Amino acid sequence: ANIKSQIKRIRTNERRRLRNQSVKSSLRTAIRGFREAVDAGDKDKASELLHATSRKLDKAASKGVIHPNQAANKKSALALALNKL
Amino acid sequence: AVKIKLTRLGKIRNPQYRIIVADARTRRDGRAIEVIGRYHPKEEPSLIQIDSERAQYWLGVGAQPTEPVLALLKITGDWQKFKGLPGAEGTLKVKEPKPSKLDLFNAALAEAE
Amino acid sequence: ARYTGPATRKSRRLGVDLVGGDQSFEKRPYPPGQHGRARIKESEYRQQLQEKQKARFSYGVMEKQFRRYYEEANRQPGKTGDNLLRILESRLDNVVYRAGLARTRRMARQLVSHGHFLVNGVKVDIPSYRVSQYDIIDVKEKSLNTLPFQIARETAGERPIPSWLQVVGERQRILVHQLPERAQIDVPLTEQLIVELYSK
Amino acid sequence: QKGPKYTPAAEKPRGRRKTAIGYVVSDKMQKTIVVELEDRKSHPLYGKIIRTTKKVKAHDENGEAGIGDRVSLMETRPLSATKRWRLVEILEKA
RNA sequence: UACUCGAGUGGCGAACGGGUGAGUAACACGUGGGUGAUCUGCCCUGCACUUUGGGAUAAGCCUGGGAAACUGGGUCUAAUACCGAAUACACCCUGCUGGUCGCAUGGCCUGGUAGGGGAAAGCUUUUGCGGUGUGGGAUGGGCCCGCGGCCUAUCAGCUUGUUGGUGGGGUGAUGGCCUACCAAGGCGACGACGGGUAGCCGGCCUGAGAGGGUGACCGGCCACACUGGGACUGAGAUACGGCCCAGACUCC
Repeated sequence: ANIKSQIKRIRTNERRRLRNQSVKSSLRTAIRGFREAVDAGDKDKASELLHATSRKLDKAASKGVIHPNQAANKKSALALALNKL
Repeated sequence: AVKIKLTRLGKIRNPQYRIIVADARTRRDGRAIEVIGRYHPKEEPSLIQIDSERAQYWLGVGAQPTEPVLALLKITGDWQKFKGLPGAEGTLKVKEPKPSKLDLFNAALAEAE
Repeated sequence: ARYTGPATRKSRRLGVDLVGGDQSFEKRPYPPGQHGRARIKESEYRQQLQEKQKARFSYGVMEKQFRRYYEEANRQPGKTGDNLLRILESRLDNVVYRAGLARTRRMARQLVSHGHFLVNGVKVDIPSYRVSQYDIIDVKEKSLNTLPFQIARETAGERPIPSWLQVVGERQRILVHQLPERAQIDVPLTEQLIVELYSK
Repeated sequence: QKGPKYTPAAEKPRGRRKTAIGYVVSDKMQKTIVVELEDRKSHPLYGKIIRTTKKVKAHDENGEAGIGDRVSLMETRPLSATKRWRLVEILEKA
């Protein structure tokens, strides 16, 4: 940290990492909730919260937190698991 | 961004440029895509020559000229052709042809005899 | 760099008169030195070497320059000896000497070096300039009236000029048609030995 | 003066893929076989024609090829490690 | 006052350009292909938009801790900073289903249909600049492969995620890349595994040529930034003048 703009970048990078970490952890928690629900085997709850988790995946990819293709992969795996079970 | 640039050539005192198409991130003497023309500012009419067809293609694709390249393009009328304000006007001032060696030969023969 | 030492000395050693009209060569035809009278064993390297010495010491060129000229001529499509002689005869100093304005090659060298000449309107003061086809060589005004140049130009009844050179006006104008061929160089000595030496 | 909303993609000739012909010498895996290729390369200096052999591991879904068969293959995207080849059709069986 | 502008918030840049050749015998490099297995800010060109709401904080003012580096608390303020929602139906998934081309997975017709869903931002009146989704270009890449270029068996066996299959995970992408189970395989005298050395090339020097030596300048790639690990931000990171940790050294 010798030059001015790069110090400012240190600060902004820390802020951005905090925000992205929060979003990623929220997505992770929702995915785990679905995974537990489906492994338990309640198709109703699985669908009602799969809709929610899919919205979260898309609107997390919309903020640039994760890549659109990764969001698509995750939705695909989620829906395939529910449909199969 | 893909841009139209100039690259230095020639010796120490006299620069001689190639009108070039390259990426903005490349170095000045770096790798090129297409050699489109040339520019010798070290001459009295400042020789300029350019491939009109390739210039028009690259401009249509989205290339961005640098300031000297834009000045050259305006001189040779290809910028004016691309946009359409006056039309393709040739403002080029061609090198004045030099009298032929054989013609001076015969004139000297006549004068001395 | 030029060579300043005595000239009849090298003609003495090399067995051929170079300037042409001196008396020292005739009154002393043998090679110089204490042991210039000694009988000398023959050698093909001696022959080929002395041949180059005659060529270079007649024209004034140095070894590096002459080697570069030889490489150029060997690169040329013609016979190497012919290309050699025509290249060394394309020099401005040689052309000036051949047109008669210089009583000798040293005269031509100095008179070109001090910028008394001009080819196609540009002040050329370098002796190793190579004259091309269709060149017009004139003199400048300051040198036109100077006493030695005037003497040489007014008394110029010596050795005839060749075909490709032509002096045409009383202002001492030079005009050239073509690069000479082996008949028109007509300098002494031989080219095959010159070529073989550098082929060694 | 209003144009189309959708611009069709540009037509490109689909790429040529390398083809291989060989003999099956290990049909002892699952869905994968091992096949060699022949070639005749002149020596870089001496010039004598030299044959060399290259072992290649292919993927056949159905396991239809026995050991010692003249087979054809084509290049494919990686299916695993060491597996860039596929069985198209068993050209000559033995 | 806002002409102007220190410090500050916010954008873009900082990954380019410049340096060195330590390491690396390797798809690192050269050449030629593939991607029906893939990403790409700014630039160009079409289409559709750019609606509505909300909380906070830097800076400032007051105060504390500290030798310093720096840092804690209160109060206060703005946005193209941040965060909700409406619409998009061109996009992403899931289900059903047609045609067509194949090079098998499969691709292409913005296929058709049903269900769920995915955004935006304003400033300036002056040659006026921007914002979002999406179709298409150009550019810059990623990954895989054939072939080519050192010495040494007084280095003969090596390998257990090692070789392959299935389900999951992961990635931009395929793939033991990772993981669980199952099978016992895979590489080796056309020199595996070891040891020594070395950045690679376009080129340079020599030679009649083949060949031998070499990689100074200039140019293209690759690797690295005191040593050794690691990730974050970002379109893009060996992140030289960025961050974290452990070391050796220098200084307060």
